Amino acid sequence: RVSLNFKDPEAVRALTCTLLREDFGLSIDIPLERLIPTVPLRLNYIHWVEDLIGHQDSDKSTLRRGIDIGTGASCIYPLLGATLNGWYFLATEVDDMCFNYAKKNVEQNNLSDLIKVVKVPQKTLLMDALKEESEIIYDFCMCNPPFFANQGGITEIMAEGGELEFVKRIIHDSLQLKKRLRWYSCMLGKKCSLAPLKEELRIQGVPKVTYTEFCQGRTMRWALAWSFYD
Ligand SMILES: Nc1ncnc2c1ncn2[C@@H]1O[C@H](CSCC[C@H](N)C(=O)O)[C@@H](O)[C@H]1O
Repeated sequence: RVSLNFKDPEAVRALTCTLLREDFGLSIDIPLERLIPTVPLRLNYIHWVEDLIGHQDSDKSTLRRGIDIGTGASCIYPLLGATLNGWYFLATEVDDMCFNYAKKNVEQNNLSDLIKVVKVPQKTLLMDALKEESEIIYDFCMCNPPFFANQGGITEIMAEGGELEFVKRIIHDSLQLKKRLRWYSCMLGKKCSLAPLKEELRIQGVPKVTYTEFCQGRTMRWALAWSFYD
């Protein structure tokens, strides 16, 4: 009964869920109403974060702490980061369906000690999520941003371009938080998003700026990361 045509979301969901069970021992339940993550592309981003935050010798090994902005119903970045690397995550969500599924997915995989799923107000991002945080420095923030039109026949094109305004909000919050987080990062869907974002960091005098390209056959993605550390 499960479709063999990989253009059908039922086949993409079955493949994601099977891959996670077989390769990572992670059993997840996700709705067809929400974005279905593709594991290879999610892994590329986790590995890029490993490289950014640096390697530790046994004597200097610590618990790494990260924030996932918009964790989705799958809670895919925290589930992978926690399972593969033992990383701690603060995983945020504004969507109620996504929040319930993410919380349930963390519980069914007994990862509540490493992943804290939180429902945040729609107007909030990083600043509010870290309300009066003065005990720890987070190693990273990561984000697969939503496609909001403004926040018609060209609604899709408009929604895709809404990625730029969402990343600009992460940049805005980073200018206030600064060294509270070591690396700020975001995944980009369009190559044309990179140039205006790099320029916005340059004019704001952000000392460290880096970027990469993730490729999974047909699908091409970019990621941008920045830091206030010298
Ligand atoms: N301000 C905000 N804070 C937290 N989550 C937000 C948000 N605005 C939107 N979101 C959520 O961000 C998500 C973007 S889709 C990315 C889902 C997941 N990280 C993946 O890679 O598959 C959506 O689930 C949306 O509800």
